[PDB]
Amino acid sequence: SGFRKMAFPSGKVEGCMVQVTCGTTTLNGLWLDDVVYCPRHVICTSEDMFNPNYEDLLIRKSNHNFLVQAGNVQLRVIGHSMQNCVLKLKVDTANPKTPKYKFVRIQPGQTFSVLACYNGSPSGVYQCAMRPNFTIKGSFLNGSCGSVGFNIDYDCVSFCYMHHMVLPTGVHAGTDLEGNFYGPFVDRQTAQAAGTDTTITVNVLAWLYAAVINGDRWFLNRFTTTLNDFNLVAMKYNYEPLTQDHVDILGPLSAQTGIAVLDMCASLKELLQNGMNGRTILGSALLEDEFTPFDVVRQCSGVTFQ
Amino acid sequence: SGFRKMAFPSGKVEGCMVQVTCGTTTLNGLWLDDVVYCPRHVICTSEDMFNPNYEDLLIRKSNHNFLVQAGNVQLRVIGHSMQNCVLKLKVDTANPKTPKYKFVRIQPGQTFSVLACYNGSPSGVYQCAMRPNFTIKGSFLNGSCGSVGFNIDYDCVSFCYMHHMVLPTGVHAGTDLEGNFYGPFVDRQTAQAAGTDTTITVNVLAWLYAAVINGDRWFLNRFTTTLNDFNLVAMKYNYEPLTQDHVDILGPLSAQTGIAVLDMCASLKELLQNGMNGRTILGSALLEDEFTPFDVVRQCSGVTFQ
Ligand SMILES: *C(=N)[C@H](C[C@@H]1CCNC1=O)NC(=O)[C@@H]1[C@@H]2[C@H](CN1C(=O)[C@@H](NC(=O)C(F)(F)F)C(C)(C)C)C2(C)C
Ligand SMILES: *C(=N)[C@H](C[C@@H]1CCNC1=O)NC(=O)[C@@H]1[C@@H]2[C@H](CN1C(=O)[C@@H](NC(=O)C(F)(F)F)C(C)(C)C)C2(C)C
Repeated sequence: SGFRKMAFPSGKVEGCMVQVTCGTTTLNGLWLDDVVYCPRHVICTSEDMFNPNYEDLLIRKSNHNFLVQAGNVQLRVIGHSMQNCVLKLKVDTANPKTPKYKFVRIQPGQTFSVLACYNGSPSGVYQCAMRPNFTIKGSFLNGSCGSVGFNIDYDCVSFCYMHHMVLPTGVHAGTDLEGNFYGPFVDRQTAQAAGTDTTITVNVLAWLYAAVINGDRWFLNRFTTTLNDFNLVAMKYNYEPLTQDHVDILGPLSAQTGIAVLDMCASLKELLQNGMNGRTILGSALLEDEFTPFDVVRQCSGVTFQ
Repeated sequence: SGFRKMAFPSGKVEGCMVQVTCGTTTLNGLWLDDVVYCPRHVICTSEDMFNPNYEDLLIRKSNHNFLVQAGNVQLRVIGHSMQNCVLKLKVDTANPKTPKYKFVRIQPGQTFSVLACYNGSPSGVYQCAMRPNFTIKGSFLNGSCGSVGFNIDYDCVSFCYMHHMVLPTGVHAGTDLEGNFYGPFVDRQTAQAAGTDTTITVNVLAWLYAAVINGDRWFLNRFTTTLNDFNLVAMKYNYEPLTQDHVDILGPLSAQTGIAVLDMCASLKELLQNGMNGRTILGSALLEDEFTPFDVVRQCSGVTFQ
């Protein structure tokens, strides 16, 4: 009963957040085993930010220059290295709260939870999607860098995002946990803009299945369509092309509801061409594209985590 | 930058969730110090549900009849009692992860985070409001009872909701942690319906301030209004009356933005009378009423928790 934007429980990630200070710059780090991962611009002064030479700035730091705090406890740094846009600080204490974890690089259209943090302390949790233009629509303030995005699978935390910056129009950009940016962005205070975004078609379809499961069925029409003819219509509305891989991922929801994917595609086609006529779907007056097929299955089936 | 529906970090509550089984009925419980709190209908069979005599059903239970599991560890029950609609099971082990906490009864219009759980294991977290008709718009499945709602203030978890049932139209009903229902509902499988709901005016105003803070300002008009004349208009649109207490609670946001509350009221008046004309505010095509003034301040100022 009901359908909500739902984040993963954040406790396993909360137990990994620390504060990292270098000079007067402070941000968040992620403490897993005996390594703290954080954005490399912790080593920048305000003026370094416009054209930083991170390798040069790091040459002039030693271990003791990094103040790492886990709650009230300072963690002694005993080694450091740079990997793309992330700093790795080896500390002399392994985090006893380290969960089973993976570093993953997610694909555009996939979702994750963000644990927004300031000064190593958690503020809140929310769900995001990696947009097709490789930005995310987050909520971040000064000092939020190093906050991470993640998914959970049973007991395993898959970390997929570390926060680095905000772009014009207010969308956000960051890296995977190997320090490689999503998209064509750099960690430098320089003129940068997101490309034009697109609507994540497979997710809109997932959310229409969630509507059917939850009893909101008014938009279901009596037609079908071919994949080619659907994509011709969707392209005009700045929807991303629907692939056979997308069709296959929708299979569980199609099987559960008894509505063929291409039938749902015909109903979406009508919504795009005619609008929703003042009506809502699952309480929204716009079509929602930040629920994946798995998000819908997980919420409508009550999948839990260890 | 950005504005999202944001839940509190759930870790402090995750460390309190357990599974409670009596006979063949299983639901979630909340383990604080040496007491487990859970919905009393854990003691009901399926047929007991329609007209249960909870006092009679509990007479025929003893401590050993309650199987309480915290992960892989069974907790021995050494005492039990009923308080309104909640069962309290004394166990022989105090929860070492008990946070500082309070039991509070919230008022209609206030928000909280829900940690949805199944079989004592967390599934996800989302933000809800206590509706003026004393229901909540949650997302719950079979076995979700005993999931709790809460707010956090620094290090203190204020528990305010325990989940018990779903009503027609799919809205949800439950109790405070003293077992007293919000609203005129009973924990019995009998014909019950929520009263007509109303829109939480002070929260819509809070969210318009959040829009201004985040740069979405198109709806700001050049007028003001009196409190009386605003409430005459709002009443027609099923908005709850705006009180002086509400005006006072909006004061921090008014001071931050330099927009007097009654000026924002004039802009809301225009939105109600004319609509949004295809435009969005903070990405939504409807006016949002499940952010409190404090929710907005907490998100736009980066308040963290210990
Ligand atoms: C990390 N704590 C912050 C997070 C920012 C701050 C406000 N909202 C956020 O998401 N990261 C930064 O301040 C980064 C950082 C230098 C400057 N910066 C920016 O986000 C700037 N953006 C850009 O320069 C642009 F447009 F290219 F993205 C700023 C103008 C300050 C918003 C570095 C190393 C990129
Ligand atoms: C607790 N695990 C469930 C949570 C429900 C289940 C599906 N979605 C939810 O939120 N609680 C119940 O099943 C409660 C419980 C008996 C029956 N019940 C209901 O929610 C029923 N609702 C009502 O009878 C009504 F309309 F009055 F609310 C049901 C028809 C099964 C949905 C008790 C003790 C009320």
